[PDB]
Amino acid sequence: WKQAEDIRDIYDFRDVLGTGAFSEVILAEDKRTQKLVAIKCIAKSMENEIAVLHKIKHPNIVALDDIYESGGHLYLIMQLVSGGELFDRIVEKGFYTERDASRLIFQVLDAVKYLHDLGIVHRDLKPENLLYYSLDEDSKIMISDFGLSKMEDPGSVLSTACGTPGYVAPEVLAQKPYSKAVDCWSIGVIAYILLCGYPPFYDENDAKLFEQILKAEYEFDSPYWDDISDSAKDFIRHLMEKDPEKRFTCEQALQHPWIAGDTALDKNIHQSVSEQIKKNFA
Repeated sequence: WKQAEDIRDIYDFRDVLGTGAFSEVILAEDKRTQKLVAIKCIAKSMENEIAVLHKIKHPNIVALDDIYESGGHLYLIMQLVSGGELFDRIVEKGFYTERDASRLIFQVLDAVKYLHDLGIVHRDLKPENLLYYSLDEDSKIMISDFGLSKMEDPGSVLSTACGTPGYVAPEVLAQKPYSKAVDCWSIGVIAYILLCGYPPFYDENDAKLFEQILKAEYEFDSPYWDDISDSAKDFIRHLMEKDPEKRFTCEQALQHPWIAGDTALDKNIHQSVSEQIKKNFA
């Protein structure tokens, strides 16, 4: 729990890697070592969440290198993960399959399972928070940010609702409290997008959009889902279940054939998935 009188004396900042509610991840360089880092800045129990995060050690989760305090400000220095955004790198691929998506999901699931074993809920499981570790083709994906406890706060909840409503669970939208299920939902949503390239929830009208999410009203639309195995759909349905109790846990999703068996198809779906990714996430 390092102390700093001025955070600008340790790090020079560039720009936002991904804002949150009470939090802003900015890229920074360590003034006296020149190391590029991701800095989760927060200003206002939660320091226990952050403590535990500092002890988080997993290949698929960004290492929280250390934490800086500046009187009224905490700066979570995360390992900078510069392989690219999940969807960006899916687009860049040539050969993209369910197996790739399954291997991507397995990594997020295993990472989220880890967080859940340690009783930490992500809360902010979104593709912008899922980055490749390296620019390499085979690279592991990293959960690169965290939703801190003060995301459960109703102000943050509605901010989450107003941001990209598609990645947030039905319960969270219902102003019902966060749970480990919330993450699994988001893995389901990520899974869904990994296999078609578009949000499962996509109405032009906000009200209808929330209605879709709250009621988990999504479909595996043709043509996009035609070459996607029923196994993959089954997997998503059990993650993308409106009832958080009915929703699969990380373990249950990790034990699912599309993740643990050989049911993820080897059919190249890149052309369609990237075609849809570009059409949604520019």
